[PDB]
Amino acid sequence: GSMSFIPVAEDSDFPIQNLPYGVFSTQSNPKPRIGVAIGDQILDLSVIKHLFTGPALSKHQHVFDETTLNNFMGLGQAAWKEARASLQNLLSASQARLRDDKELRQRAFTSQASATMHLPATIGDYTDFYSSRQHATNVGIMFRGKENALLPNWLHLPVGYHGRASSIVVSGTPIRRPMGQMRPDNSKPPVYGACRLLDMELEMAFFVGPGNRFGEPIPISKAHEHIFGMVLMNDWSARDIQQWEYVPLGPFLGKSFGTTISPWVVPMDALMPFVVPNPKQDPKPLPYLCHSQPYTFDINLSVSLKGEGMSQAATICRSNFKHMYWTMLQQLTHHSVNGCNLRPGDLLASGTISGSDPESFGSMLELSWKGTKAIDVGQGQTRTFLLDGDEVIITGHCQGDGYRVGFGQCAGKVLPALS
Amino acid sequence: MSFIPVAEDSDFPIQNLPYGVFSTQSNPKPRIGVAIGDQILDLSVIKHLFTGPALSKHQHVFDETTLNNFMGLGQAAWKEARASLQNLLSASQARLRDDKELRQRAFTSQASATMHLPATIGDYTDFYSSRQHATNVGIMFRGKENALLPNWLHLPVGYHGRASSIVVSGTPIRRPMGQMRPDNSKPPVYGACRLLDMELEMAFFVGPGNRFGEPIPISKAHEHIFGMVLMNDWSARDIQQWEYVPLGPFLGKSFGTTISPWVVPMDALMPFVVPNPKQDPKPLPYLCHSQPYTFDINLSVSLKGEGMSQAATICRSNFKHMYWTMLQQLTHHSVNGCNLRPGDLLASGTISGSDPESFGSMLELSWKGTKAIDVGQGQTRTFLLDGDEVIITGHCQGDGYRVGFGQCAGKVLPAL
Ligand SMILES: CP(=O)(O)CC(=O)CC(=O)O
Ligand SMILES: CP(=O)(O)CC(=O)CC(=O)O
Ligand SMILES: [Ca+2]
Ligand SMILES: [Ca+2]
Ligand SMILES: [Mg+2]
Ligand SMILES: [Mg+2]
Ligand code: NI
Repeated sequence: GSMSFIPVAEDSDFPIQNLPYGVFSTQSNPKPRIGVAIGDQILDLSVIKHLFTGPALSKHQHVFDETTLNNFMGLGQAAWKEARASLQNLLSASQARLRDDKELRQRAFTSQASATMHLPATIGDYTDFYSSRQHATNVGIMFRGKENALLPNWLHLPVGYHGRASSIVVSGTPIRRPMGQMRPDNSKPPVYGACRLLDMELEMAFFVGPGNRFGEPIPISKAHEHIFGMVLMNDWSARDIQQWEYVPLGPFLGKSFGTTISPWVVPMDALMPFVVPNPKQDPKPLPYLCHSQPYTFDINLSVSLKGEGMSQAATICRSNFKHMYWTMLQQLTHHSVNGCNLRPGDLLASGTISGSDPESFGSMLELSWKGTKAIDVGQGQTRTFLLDGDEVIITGHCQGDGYRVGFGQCAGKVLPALS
Repeated sequence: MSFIPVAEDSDFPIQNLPYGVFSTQSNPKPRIGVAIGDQILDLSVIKHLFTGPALSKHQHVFDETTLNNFMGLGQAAWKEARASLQNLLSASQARLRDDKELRQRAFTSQASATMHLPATIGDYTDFYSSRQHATNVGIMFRGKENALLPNWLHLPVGYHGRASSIVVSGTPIRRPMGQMRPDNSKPPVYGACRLLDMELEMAFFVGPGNRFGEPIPISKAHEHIFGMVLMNDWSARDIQQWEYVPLGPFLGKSFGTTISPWVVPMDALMPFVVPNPKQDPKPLPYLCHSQPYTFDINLSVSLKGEGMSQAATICRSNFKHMYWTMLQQLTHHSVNGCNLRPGDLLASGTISGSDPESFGSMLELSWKGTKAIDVGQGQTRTFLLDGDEVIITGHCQGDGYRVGFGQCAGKVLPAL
């Protein structure tokens, strides 16, 4: 292992092997600013930005003074690697520079318990993919039947859609049950009212680093240069609103009332120790989507649900990011193949993550099988879809020897509709 | 009228006064201007002339590089700005006319200015609200019996678009590469798209947001409509067709979407308002409004190929060919608590009337590449060729004046 001078519990999400980036403020100082999580502390990068003296960062220390991570994300991998090496040195148990500087160390650290986290970046565009084969198969079985499950394009390209950026909110933001239009009765006109089928969707998402120029694709051999790091995501959805609206132009108001992300962006370099070979694709993708670089990650994901009267949250999903059929390299490559310009801070989400076991299905649409099965949420309590007052928390971790790379929380509680 | 000379057929009389973001050779910083005649009035230079109650403590919005903060101030501020501008340009408040020093810094030629996007667009949405356009697509894709899908007459169908690839008029558009499936018995192929199209639309910018979780009631929707631009939603129909079921248009649209730079304020367009089209069935109460909010705006699309000496007009249409209003679109977009933000762009959908001369895309004008479009000088089109230039224009015709929209132009570059 590796150790910091900051005390780190063995099961901490935030050992020296992680070092995720986030935006926080405190009761002492309301300015949103950039920090790195270590143990139960935050290292304020605006305070220590003069210690980044290397070639990539010496002229660009102002990126650590910003209220968002966009400019640091836009600097690209030489800057990311330099920052990470600098932070691994400065936080090391055996390095005196920061460790023994009592006054600097005093103003550079703050407790995570005292901090308010904010969205880590200003997200210009958010895209949601559909890349978990079991998830898409489950939706197809439910909607179309066993024989017609996957549509003809699914095995040939990473299907995805443009999402709503404005309603991406940081963990802990309450989510109001949406009103909208639904058609519960096919023999009657649609109605207006509160959603009746409110759902969570277990996803992960990555932030884009340097963009590409308008009109210039990113070749798949270079896609890994544009992926900064990852967060957990809950794509909340209103299944009745979605079902009525989505043919033919896609999910819209069924998704755009709220999408939650966790605040700590785990850099790809922290996740590389947990990379595994990519799943075999058959049919083989077209050459522009073909890559040998391993880019599938062993990340254990868990979803809990706690009703408003419960004292214990129930774990309703245990899944893993390694199941996904299309990689992040393929998603990024496909997103830019037409010349579309990805920009720093854009967010590309995986799709709902389901494995083959029903215990690993990533939505309550799947876990309840379209409301036909009860989900056990603890002694004599069941769900099909979300109730008012329910809190959903997504967590994730990679497990090393004596350490984990964890993601903190992606939480939200459902508020009653305005009706 | 104004002390600035305005030619009779100008797009930009004192009745228009659209807002834009421009820069010059002398000053490369993007800044806010208003078009008048063939000049631009620089609002950063004259920001101290906005002395009324809504703007006197908020003059800094005119020093920004984008219109977002002025859009975000809301309608009292917009109305005061317009009245201030009209009084300055008529010389009823004569500071600008007679202060020669200020006047020489305040006005620059449109010809010498470079236009930029008018706002930083946080989210772009494209609707599907022209009935004849949706009907035509339905006929072509599904047959005449199943032209409209069951939801179309009940809600303003739309999808989230790509904000990053919205570009200002004049930007070259590269023909996109991507996946296509020309033969359904064989695997898809990768290559240059073959069915490159233009889509005639208009779009409006959002004013003040709504808070996350708080719908905008239809009664208040008119408070959030800042102003309008022309749009060409370029598309790759063969890429679109293969990708879009079931999650919607994606790479078929996102390689490029062009808007005109001059944002015509809604108060300029109010003289041209007409009754709303009768909706049957009547929409749910959350979508109902009595206020007229349908506009008589004449739209024209020209195409000019390589070698061709003059552009051919391939479409003449009107924004009154819309079934759902902008009020309904804005209200529907926020009914679920989605938070619209200042500078968001909500586009109408492709505009088609009943006359085939008014169909707003080459998918429709060529009827899925089965009919050749006459573009003059012996030449025909189904879809766009490399080197083709498409220019959209629009105007309202008043008595003795016109409110024009400028241009929404782009030329097709060969695939890379
Ligand atoms: C069909 P769906 O609701 O899963 C569409 C998506 O939102 C994509 C996904 O999460 O997998
Ligand atoms: C079917 P389509 O390509 O017209 C979908 C849209 O893009 C909406 C529209 O322009 O009307
Ligand atoms: Ca989703
Ligand atoms: Ca369109
Ligand atoms: Mg959502
Ligand atoms: Mg487009
Ligand atoms: Ni070791």
